[PDB]
Amino acid sequence: LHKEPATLIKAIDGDTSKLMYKGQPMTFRLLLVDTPEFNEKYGPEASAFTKKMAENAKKIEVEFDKGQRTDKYGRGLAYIYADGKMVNEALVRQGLAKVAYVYKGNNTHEQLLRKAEAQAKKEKLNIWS
Ligand SMILES: Cc1cn([C@H]2C[C@H](OP(=O)(O)O)[C@@H](COP(=O)(O)O)O2)c(=O)[nH]c1=O
Ligand SMILES: [Ca+2]
Repeated sequence: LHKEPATLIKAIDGDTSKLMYKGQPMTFRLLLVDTPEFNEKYGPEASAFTKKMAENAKKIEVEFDKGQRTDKYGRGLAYIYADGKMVNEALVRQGLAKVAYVYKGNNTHEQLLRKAEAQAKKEKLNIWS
């Protein structure tokens, strides 16, 4: 997999953000994770965490997996990095997302994220509390 450039346009919620990619606006949905909706418990915390991580980053990068790059809603599906730190992983490690939506052929970082979820759960963090 390869990291490609993007810039933040606007935060949206815990697991979606609006980025400019190849000079086009796109909503990106983070691969392999599920955050609570804003209206749900920890939903506000997950939105805040993703907004802060993206807005503070000097460098945002998109990394597509091997399989589908856009979902049925036209959202880009990717791993998103902020100054080299994967936002998908960081949410799960903090207990602000669960590993979820693991489809065959877009699951390169599944085991990395499951390890982070196990550690968040052992710490009883947030969703696991
Ligand atoms: C994360 C992800 C979601 N989706 C679709 C599945 C779900 O369909 P439904 O909308 O029919 O439930 C929806 C979940 O996204 P959200 O969690 O953003 O709502 O996004 C994919 O198709 N591929 C993916 O990799
Ligand atoms: Ca969600």
